[PDB]
Amino acid sequence: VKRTYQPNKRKHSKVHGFRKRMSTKNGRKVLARRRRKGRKVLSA
Amino acid sequence: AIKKYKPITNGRRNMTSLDFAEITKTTPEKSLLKPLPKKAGRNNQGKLTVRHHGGGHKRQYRVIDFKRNKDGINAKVDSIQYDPNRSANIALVVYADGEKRYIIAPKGLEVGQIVESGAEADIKVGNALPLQNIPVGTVVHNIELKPGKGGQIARSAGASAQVLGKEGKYVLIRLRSGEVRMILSTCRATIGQVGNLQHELVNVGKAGRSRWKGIRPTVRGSVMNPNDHPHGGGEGRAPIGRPSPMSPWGKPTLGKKTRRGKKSSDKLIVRGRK
RNA sequence: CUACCCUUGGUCAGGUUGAAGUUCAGGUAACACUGAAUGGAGGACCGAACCGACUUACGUUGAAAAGUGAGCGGAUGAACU
RNA sequence: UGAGUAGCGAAAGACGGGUGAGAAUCCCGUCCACCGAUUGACUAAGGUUUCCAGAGGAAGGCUCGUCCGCUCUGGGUUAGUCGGGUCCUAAGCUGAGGCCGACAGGCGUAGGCGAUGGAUAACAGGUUGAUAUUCCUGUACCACCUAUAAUCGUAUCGAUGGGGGGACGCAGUAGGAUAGGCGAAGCGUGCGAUUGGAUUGCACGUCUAAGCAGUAAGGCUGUCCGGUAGCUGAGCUGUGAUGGGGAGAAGACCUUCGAGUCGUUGAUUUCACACUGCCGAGAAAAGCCUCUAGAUAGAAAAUAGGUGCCCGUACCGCAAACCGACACAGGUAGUCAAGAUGAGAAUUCUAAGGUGAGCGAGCGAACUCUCGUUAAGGAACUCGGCAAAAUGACCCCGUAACUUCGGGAGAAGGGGUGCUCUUUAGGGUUAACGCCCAGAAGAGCCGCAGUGAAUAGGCCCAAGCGACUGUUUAUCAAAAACACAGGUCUCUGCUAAACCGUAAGGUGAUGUAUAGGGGCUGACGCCUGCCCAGU
RNA sequence: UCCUAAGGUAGCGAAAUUCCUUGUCGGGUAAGUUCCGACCCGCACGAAAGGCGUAACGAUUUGGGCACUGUCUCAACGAGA
RNA sequence: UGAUAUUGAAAUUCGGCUUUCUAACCCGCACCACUUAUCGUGGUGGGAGACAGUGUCAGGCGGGCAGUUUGA
Repeated sequence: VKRTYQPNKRKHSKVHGFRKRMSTKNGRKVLARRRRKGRKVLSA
Repeated sequence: AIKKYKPITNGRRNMTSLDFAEITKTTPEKSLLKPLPKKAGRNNQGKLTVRHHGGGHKRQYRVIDFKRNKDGINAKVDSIQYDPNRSANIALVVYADGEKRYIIAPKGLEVGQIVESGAEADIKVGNALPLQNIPVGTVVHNIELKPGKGGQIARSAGASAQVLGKEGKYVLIRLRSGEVRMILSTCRATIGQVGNLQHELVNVGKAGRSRWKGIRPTVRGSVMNPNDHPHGGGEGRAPIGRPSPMSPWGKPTLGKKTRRGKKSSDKLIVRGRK
């Protein structure tokens, strides 16, 4: 049986990366909500 | 010039192909080659807008000139070549200057042709000439609509149209569909009819042969669900049920007219299609 | 993950059947009928890898939230990856 | 509480000697067993120190544990050439100025980014507890820099411009070569048990890049550049590279040292999209060559030295370390592919190389599960011949109704099959001798049984539905349901109809009525009648 | 004679349609509510939500034979977990 | 589909129905330039032309989509 999560370094950085969220206006609001809460890592 | 197969196996049984007896050279020209990637009926947004497209064999684009504009230069046809983009064959001509290009090959043409202006040469096959210097009753193809744009009408296989009387500024042309319209007299035209007349007599034979041409299967609306097609679904096989058949998008598609394209052209369309 | 598509790559032990055409001897004003060799077509045939999941048994606080045994289907194509 | 109850996750182990408080479980030795188109050897993704050495036994390991992928303390990844960047571009993404839009923003030209592709200089051995095309030995190549010579000087450099090349599909034989394979006797060390043998029985039978030649076969012929009326490329082999390395083994004891490297045969799925055929007609750009615009001044012969950066490199990698909550019968691209037996990567037993599966000892009850046989009957079982049994490979003989002439067909139904000797024209390979693959016939021996094991269709007479190959409810329905080639109706003169946004901008289509969208029907054969009140 | 806009033609028929029904008569069985061939009295077949046929093809659905056997009369014994 | 603004100038004919003309508006029509591209802007030529396109107001069609009723 084949599972639903196959790891990938490039696909994880090209969709949820820091530069990916800093290119859109709605993604810029995601980094702000995590700074307000105080998370350790912002984009991953 | 129609090749017929023997029923060796099923599928191959009632098949039919062409003979390709008119083609001379098999390898194309390297200078007039352009890439042509597939779209599969998908928009610039990435969404499917035209159904039943997708797949097929790889192809390349061969630059064909439809303007046919030269000042009295002679060209001799070299070979008739195959074109996977159109249903008609193409011909490679060589001018006296030393230039090569592809034109649509008419029916029965191997002799040299001249890209002629008014009264430059005789009315022969494959000669580009304005509609003012063509006598009444002469059949033509690959005619322009707007001057300098290029040939648009009558480009399919075995297509042609003749010239009726003139009215000073416009001429009268009876198209292949039977429709009659006026065309400006400063538009070019090629004398003769285009070949490949036996292109429509071909039987595909099996489903896999239509697949590698770029065609995907068609599902009937009667075997869909009530949220997919207006013909919906009922218990067992059911008739249309509606007072009129419907398109998948909810518009009557059996008899209703959809003439809304250009309102300026109704001045020039004399009689409808036959 | 899955469904369709786009661009660029890779994979398919081994056997069998013998279409078109060409050649050739006969056959005819002529077209072309016959035989012989040649030819190697096909969503063709048998069958491993590969990909599927038809019948049955076992399992069912399972080895596994969909599996394993015994057979079974496609296997140069509308194939699989 | 259930209860000292279920379970302890596919499988062969036995003994002797060690260590230690404590051993069926850790170490070493021997015998036995399992895999071997793989349980072996390399690699991409992914994981991220699980790799190595000396110590430890609280927790973790479905038992034990002195052991560990666990704990503690110190260590271990070396590149001008191997992969990625200082090189080129597919899809796609992004886009100065622009077009559009209540805002946010959307689209898009020039230009960029982006390999799974194209281009691009290194190969043999040695060595450590852990690294090797990287370190050390031996012989090479490449880009650049400077200093000296042949020789100069209309020599020379040319672009981001022109042109050529790069440059591409599928199937199918035939042929050249080569790797590995097998046999006879190179050399090496054994030569004897339990009855007879000394014509004995084992094991070796190598060596790369670069540069010197000659080579199966293939293509092609006579802006000064491109267009108009012998010239390139090419597997392989020979010599040197090598008075060196590796080497079955022996004589003495990073110790010295010295040992053979032949011919025969059969041969690839590796080395040519080369060559013929076919229709569905098979990216792009750069490097590389050449032409002139433009630069008006060097060495493309040679000598001698010198210079050459950044990232990855440990370990697992069909698995106990990856994805599945686990040390989980599941899932994971590519490469290497031995002997006998065979058409074969099938089947059985083995090689190189691995492993013995992280609970055991007894007993040989009912019952359940996986296997074997069974007298006399042979579907009397059951909703149903469900499940089992039987048929099975190769060479011969023979073969019906029906038919779209292809088929039906491996129709049905039958025979032959081991071992020994004799006689005997034939295939290839070499001057022969030899080696390899084979065919007729005849005369005998043996057993209940000769493709003695494993591997491999049951068939036949009728009817219903769908023509056929194909597709479908991942995880209770694979079918008569969908698709399909064919038929028909209707819309669409090109800024086409249609669709998305219902704006710019796109698909349709770089197409043009022998074309494109939508409804219905569904190969082929014979046919498709009546009605326009109503909608 | 009444009626409408016209009144089911070619084919096929107790059918994947027939309620009455296990219709009636043949064939197959020692015995057949299923199966095959006809009949037509079609509740409620019918001509492109096509009618009637048809070789090749099917892990499709039905009826009947030949081999074959622990399916069954009716069970017994042995090996491993 | 009509009325009205963008929207002008002439001539037939009972303020309108018409026919012509060019200057607005339009051209996924050629040519030239910025520009090593033609997306765009601006020129020179053709076609079309007071129509089309667009704004406001009005009538019709509209299970294509949406909100809800269907008694005891």
